[PDB]
Amino acid sequence: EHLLEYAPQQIDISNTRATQSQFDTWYEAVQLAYDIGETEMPTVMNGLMVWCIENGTSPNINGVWVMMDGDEQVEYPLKPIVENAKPTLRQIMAHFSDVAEAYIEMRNKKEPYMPRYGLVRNLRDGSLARYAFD
Amino acid sequence: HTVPRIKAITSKMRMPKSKGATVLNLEHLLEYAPQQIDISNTRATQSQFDTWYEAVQLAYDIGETEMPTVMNGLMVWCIENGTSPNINGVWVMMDGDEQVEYPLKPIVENAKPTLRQIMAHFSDVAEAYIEMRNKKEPYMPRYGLVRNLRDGSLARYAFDFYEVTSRTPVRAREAHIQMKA
Amino acid sequence: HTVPRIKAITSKMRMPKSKGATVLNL
Repeated sequence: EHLLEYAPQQIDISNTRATQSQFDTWYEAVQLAYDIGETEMPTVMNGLMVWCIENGTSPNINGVWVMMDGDEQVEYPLKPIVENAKPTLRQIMAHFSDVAEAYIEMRNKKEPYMPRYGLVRNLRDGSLARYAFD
Repeated sequence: HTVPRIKAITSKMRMPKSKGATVLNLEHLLEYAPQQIDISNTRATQSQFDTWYEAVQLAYDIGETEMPTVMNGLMVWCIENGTSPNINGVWVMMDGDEQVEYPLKPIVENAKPTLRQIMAHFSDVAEAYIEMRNKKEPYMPRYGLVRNLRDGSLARYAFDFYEVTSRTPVRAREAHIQMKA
Repeated sequence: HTVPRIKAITSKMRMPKSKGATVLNL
């Protein structure tokens, strides 16, 4: 009587997506590392995935990621993000996979815009670009 | 009577949430559109290019308003001989017929993460320069001559530090693809 | 609006002191 009523979403119980308990830990841990309060970090995470779209999700820990204000680049250390992401950054970043395609398609209607995941692998198509991030 | 139209479906789309609050503000995403090559990783960071610019400036003991002349010939050399030379080497730049030599150790050593990514900042000017010097005599950089690039028009996309942006021609992208020939 | 830049940190650097007075003149 419970199985004929228990229908969970496939992606919620999946293993490719990191657990909701393991995403909150990564969210708060990165929040503590950057010394950025709430109601302001969403701006930082607003540009984290845009960077991760272009440059994949397996970068060097000692590196740095960039986000633009107008024309000036701002830099955030990459060590807290990769180090505090369990089991890995890709699975933690998969929570944004629903928004990434909506963002890529939004920026593909005015000029061609292909993430580097496709350019390196020679993805010779225009419409199939919103499914081309790591 | 009225034909029975199919009830349109609506794909709910899952926001990434954290303790009942979303982690993304959408009024900023619907307005945040950075240039692809600026946030890219193939091009070295603007903060990592200024360091390489000043460091090489200090190493050559050449003041400002004069170094642009030196950098005017650095990329021309780098077009012909790639961007991964020996550190202990030397690069050449001509005044008329006389060659002048600059040590290659400061340039390669102080280039982070690598010389190619630091030199990619000139990739927009290199094709404009190659095309300018290709309209009077055939002029193919050695990156193409070694790999047998059998074309004349597709020569301005044939240097080592060319960055594949979204707007390069498809023929250029494949022309980069074969790599070693 | 303006991107939230990371508050630069400043590594204090410990002078060798002796009875409240430094032993090095910089």
